[PDB]
Amino acid sequence: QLTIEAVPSNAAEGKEVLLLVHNLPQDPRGYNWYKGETVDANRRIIGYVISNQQITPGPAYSNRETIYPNASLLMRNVTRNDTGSYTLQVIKLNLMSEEVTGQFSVHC
Amino acid sequence: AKLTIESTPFNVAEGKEVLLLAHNLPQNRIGYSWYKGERVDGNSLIVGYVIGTQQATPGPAYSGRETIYPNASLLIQNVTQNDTGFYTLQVIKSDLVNEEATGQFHVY
Ligand code: NI
Ligand code: NI
Repeated sequence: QLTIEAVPSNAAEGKEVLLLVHNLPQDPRGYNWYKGETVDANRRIIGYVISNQQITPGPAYSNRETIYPNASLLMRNVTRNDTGSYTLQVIKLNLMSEEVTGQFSVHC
Repeated sequence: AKLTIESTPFNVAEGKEVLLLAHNLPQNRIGYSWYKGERVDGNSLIVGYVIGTQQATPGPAYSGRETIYPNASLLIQNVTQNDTGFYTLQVIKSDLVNEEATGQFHVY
């Protein structure tokens, strides 16, 4: 199954968390990351379209986030307010999709 | 001008049918997914649709009574007491900056 690992899962304030994604499906078209536990356009952090490497900052972007291809999300410069859930939607080539969440915490 | 769902009729006799209309579809659309309930959740997927290939793909909530159309309308036939509730449409777009709307009807 599709999975997310916050590296580290408990991070000191001002450092960085990487959300690693395991078991991506084989046929991805692109990805969106969301703040919270569900897919909601109003809480979209960032996305990526593989065919043209288009990055798509959304309303929850804070100028700290980087989406790689593989779907991994790097958030630099974390604050106590970044503690919470993060949800990935992977849109496949056939436009079917998969969702996974997504947690980390931040101290100091 | 946001994506919005309209049911016709809202109040449906058992055994009759309901049509869920989508207003203000984005130009950029390439596909659709209709979900049972209030959110995008692959486990509640009724049916996905690719506009260009006119492929409908049933999800786990598909019950043999639901039809999707190229304007994203969802027709549900032969309704039961169990169908009362919410239905959520996601419109997938070529930039994957997707839009969602919900979606309600009631069976007496
Ligand atoms: Ni209309
Ligand atoms: Ni009732």
